[PDB]
Amino acid sequence: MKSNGCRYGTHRVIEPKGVLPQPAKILNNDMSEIWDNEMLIDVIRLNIDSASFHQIKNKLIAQGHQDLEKAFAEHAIELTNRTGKHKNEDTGSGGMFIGRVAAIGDKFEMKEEVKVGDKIASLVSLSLTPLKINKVKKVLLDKDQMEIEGQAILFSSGVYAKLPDDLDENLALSVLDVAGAPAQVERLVKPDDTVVIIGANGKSGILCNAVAKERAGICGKVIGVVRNENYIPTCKATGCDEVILAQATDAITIQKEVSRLTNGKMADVVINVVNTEDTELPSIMAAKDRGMVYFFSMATSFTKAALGAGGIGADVDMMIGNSYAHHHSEIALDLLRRNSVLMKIFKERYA
Amino acid sequence: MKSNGCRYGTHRVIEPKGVLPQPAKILNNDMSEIWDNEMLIDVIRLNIDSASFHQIKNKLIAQGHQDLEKAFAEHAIELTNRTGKHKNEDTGSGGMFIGRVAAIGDKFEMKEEVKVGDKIASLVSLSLTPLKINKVKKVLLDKDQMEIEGQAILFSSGVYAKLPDDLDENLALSVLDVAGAPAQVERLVKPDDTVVIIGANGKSGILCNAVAKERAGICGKVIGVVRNENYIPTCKATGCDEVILAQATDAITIQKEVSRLTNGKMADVVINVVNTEDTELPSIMAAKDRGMVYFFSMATSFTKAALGAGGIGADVDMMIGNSYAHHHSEIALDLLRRNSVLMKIFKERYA
Ligand SMILES: NC(=O)c1ccc[n+]([C@@H]2O[C@H](COP(=O)([O-])OP(=O)(O)OC[C@H]3O[C@@H](n4cnc5c(N)ncnc54)[C@H](OP(=O)(O)O)[C@@H]3O)[C@@H](O)[C@H]2O)c1
Ligand SMILES: NC(=O)c1ccc[n+]([C@@H]2O[C@H](COP(=O)([O-])OP(=O)(O)OC[C@H]3O[C@@H](n4cnc5c(N)ncnc54)[C@H](OP(=O)(O)O)[C@@H]3O)[C@@H](O)[C@H]2O)c1
Repeated sequence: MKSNGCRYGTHRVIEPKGVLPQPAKILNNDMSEIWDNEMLIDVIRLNIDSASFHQIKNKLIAQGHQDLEKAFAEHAIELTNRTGKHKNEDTGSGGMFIGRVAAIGDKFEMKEEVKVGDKIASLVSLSLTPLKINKVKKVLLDKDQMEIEGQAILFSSGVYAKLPDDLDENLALSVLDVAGAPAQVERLVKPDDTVVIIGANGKSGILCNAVAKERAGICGKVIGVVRNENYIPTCKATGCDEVILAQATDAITIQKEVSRLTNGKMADVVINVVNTEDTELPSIMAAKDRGMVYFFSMATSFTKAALGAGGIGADVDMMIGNSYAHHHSEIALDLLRRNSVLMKIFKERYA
Repeated sequence: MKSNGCRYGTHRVIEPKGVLPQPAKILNNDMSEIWDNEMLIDVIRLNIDSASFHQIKNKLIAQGHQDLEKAFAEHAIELTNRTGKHKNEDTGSGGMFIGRVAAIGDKFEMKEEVKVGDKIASLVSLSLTPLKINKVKKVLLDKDQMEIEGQAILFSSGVYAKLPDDLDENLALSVLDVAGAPAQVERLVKPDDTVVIIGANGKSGILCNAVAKERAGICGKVIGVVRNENYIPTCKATGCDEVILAQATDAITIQKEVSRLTNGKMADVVINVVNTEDTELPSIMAAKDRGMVYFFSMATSFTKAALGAGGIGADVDMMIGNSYAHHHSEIALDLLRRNSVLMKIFKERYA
């Protein structure tokens, strides 16, 4: 065991020098001796990024490979052994792994309590994960996955979730996928708040509906916004008191309907969890003066939010929805355990 | 004086229907009768967006116009008379105007107290401003301006600043450009906070240095970050207690230097005011646990911040720097009046 290791992982950066593992081109994936603050994993499955996976598979077909499953297998071994990680050299994507804990450093910053043998999922990108592929058992082209045998490093700054046996299935990775959303909502929503959730039928949306209603309480008002009227029962069943029918890009409609349902006082907290562009200005206009607008979605444009609010003189706070929060996986899993309505919907939708 | 007018200005939207003035293609620029909540301006100068201005001038030179000032003038009049506003039809950029107040609706939501005849600048984009150009006196090709005779509408939701009588105007207009930054810093920085300002020598940086230090107080710590060693005296003279020499993209150096200067405690508030990309992760890594990272610059990428913080498990708050805040023009101008050092530095650089 080697001592004084960087939680950000610079001790495993080979090329170039003085950059973090993610921007690094070549990482040190030598799993024979670990650092004091690292944690080693016996990798079971690689969930590759769907655009990265699709991109590599096509490039192998354009070079005239016949056996795509082996060619992808061939591509993975060469990529990881040369660069130390499965960072797509063209798109710069990656993914996550599922494995079992293999060794734990003495000075490892423990987040979720795990021991050797625990089955954990990774919530950080493969583009920063030291990875060594010893064998490729299967290459599922339709599942963007690889059944392998290898090992990976989690730095002390890394993020992982302990996968439960009592919760079965891939219920958890669909939850870990959006676990940062409900954890953040419970920090934002006060008792008696009026909450507007735009994209209230989505994966993270319905989790936000439930947590928002729990926090705002009996005298709070949770208002969903959805594009399609077939979604109204689900929004109300997952916590919305009222539901608006509008395109998330329809700023004027959403404003008048929120104003009507709140007698012109508007929302204290607006949660945006749609996957569409040009919904920044509608989200801003649903909020009251000095209200909170929380952007969770990757379709959010920084510039449209920052300048949009200026043009209409909207003094509201606009926060970038962090993908991580302390205990966000435990909290999101707890939410499904406490909320039977959500649990069923998740098992039906993302089993 | 027509009644029941929308503060967002939808009552002047001709094409298409049910969109805000900004995305609208054609606005109603009929200045013969105003609405009850609007304010009419006799425009003196049009400061067009420099990318929009440059693009139009080039488009006119590639179409083979000889008299460029005369060609630009006709392009402005035709665009405004056809569409009602000076929104660039290709890039979608506008700008700002300077004028004197001509008429004030009785139901106009007055922010800064102004009367008829007061010389005001507008802080909302020309891309949403109903504008009618009756004459183009001058077309300053090197200064991105047009000395015109026309009129513009300000909606109740618009933002404007009264040009001060006690001050200059080359100076005052330069401050409104960044007035949202010092106003926001005053809300974020608590007494005894450690404040890190990335881009500490810039226009907004020096305003942020001063506001951070007065708010953080004698037992607070204000740390500037600059690439160039010639900037340390200005950074320290405008409020920084310490200055780090590093590239804003150098996460590891900035992290080690903030840690060294704070005995591993890091910053309570990180203010990012560089207009360089790939500074999200350095800003995040300078913050302490649960600290605040405020992104003011338009070079900020939403996804790089949102995913960047996740990969290193940084549970920090990331705020989108709103371009507007209540009384932000008065607050930034007051800052220059109390601080002679800022005033002197501003007069030299921006006049
Ligand atoms: N950093 C993180 O933690 C993280 C992780 C994953 C995803 N995200 C981002 O956060 C968002 C949450 O996505 P998700 O996982 O909840 O997937 P999702 O279920 O697809 O969420 C999006 C929902 O919004 C609705 N919607 C989309 N466009 C709309 C529009 N124009 N008008 C009205 N409704 C609209 C969709 O319903 P209909 O299309 O049926 O109307 C959809 O159900 C994603 O956009 C993603 O970019 C963030
Ligand atoms: N109303 C609006 O349009 C609006 C509203 C909100 C925010 N903003 C944005 O706020 C941002 C702040 O810019 P500003 O005009 O206030 O300041 P600025 O005058 O553009 O200065 C930026 C400063 O950052 C310094 N810096 C230090 N290290 C750097 C590095 N590695 N890369 C780049 N710069 C570095 C620069 O010094 P060097 O000379 O060494 O580079 C420069 O002094 C702008 O992006 C602006 O677009 C605009």
